[PDB]
Amino acid sequence: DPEVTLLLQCPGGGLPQEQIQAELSPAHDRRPLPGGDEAITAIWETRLKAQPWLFDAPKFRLHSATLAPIGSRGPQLLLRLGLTSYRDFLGTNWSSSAAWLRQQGATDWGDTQAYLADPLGVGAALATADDFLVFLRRSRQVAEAPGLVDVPGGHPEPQDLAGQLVVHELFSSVLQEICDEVNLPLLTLSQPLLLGIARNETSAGRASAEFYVQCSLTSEQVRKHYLSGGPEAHESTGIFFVETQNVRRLPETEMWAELCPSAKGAIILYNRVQGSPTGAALGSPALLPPL
Ligand SMILES: Cc1ccc(CNc2cccc(C(=O)O)c2)s1
Repeated sequence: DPEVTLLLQCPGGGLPQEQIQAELSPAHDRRPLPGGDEAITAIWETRLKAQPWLFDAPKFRLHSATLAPIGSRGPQLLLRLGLTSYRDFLGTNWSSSAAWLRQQGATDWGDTQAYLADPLGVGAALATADDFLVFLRRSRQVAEAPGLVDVPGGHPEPQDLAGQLVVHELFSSVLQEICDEVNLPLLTLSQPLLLGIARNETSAGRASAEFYVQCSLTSEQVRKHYLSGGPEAHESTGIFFVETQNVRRLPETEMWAELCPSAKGAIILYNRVQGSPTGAALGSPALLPPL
């Protein structure tokens, strides 16, 4: 799958909030463009003169992540984070010259991302009480991946000693996105586990943190909540469910061609980190069928 690469796969079935450290530093920001940040300002001004109701918003930037030696005690992951914006995204990753900026970054900084906003996304593998994952159909009128299948998530907005607060807002924001889009009560959801980080090679390498969340409702009760909001309660245009049994081979189905890259990352990491049984009991051939 050329349109998604794994930057990180978490150990132990995924990491809770308490085993993650963040470092939020202006050293983790995008570098100023070789010819000045004027190019981003020009693209923004042009866009507002066609859509004057658009507004900017701050975003987190992923610079890098380091995993501890496996089986160790203490914090297991460090996230190195800066700040970016929707405006900087439109002028870099979403720019037609995005591939030229990646080449210039390799040359100048030995880093394909050095000149890119790279806003951090979040997505969820959301499992029901009756063992399904939750999918959403994207509107055909949106800018990115129109009409494709997605999972719940989005792009959290800011606001280890400021670090711990940053880690809490990331985990809080995946739950809030599930409540806003799927119309579920907060109290039907587990604390999320981080499965890993996935890069969207169709959006110049920007990264999404991918999480596992369990709901205490069945698929049928999840569907009821989603629909009972009506058309204005959600950006998506439909909800559907796949048994966890059948998620194992999803990359061999006709659905795979309709999944947006960030939802591909969520399913690949769910299959590696929550599936793939390591032990003699869940490993047995009747429970884990060959081929
Ligand atoms: C900071 C974000 C990363 C990706 C986002 C999704 N929305 C989007 C994508 C591509 C163009 C546009 C537009 O408004 O042109 C919107 S939001």
